[PDB]
Formats: sequence, C-alpha cells, structure tokens
Amino acid sequence: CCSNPACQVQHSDLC
Repeated sequence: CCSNPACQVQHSDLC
C-alpha cells in the first residue's frame, strides 16, 4: 500500500 511503517503493518491505502 505504501512505504510506511504503519501501512506495512495494516493494509491501508492512505497514500
């Protein structure tokens, strides 16, 4: 989903 620490943990297409 993104190259973030949280994104990797939880699939969240925020970017």
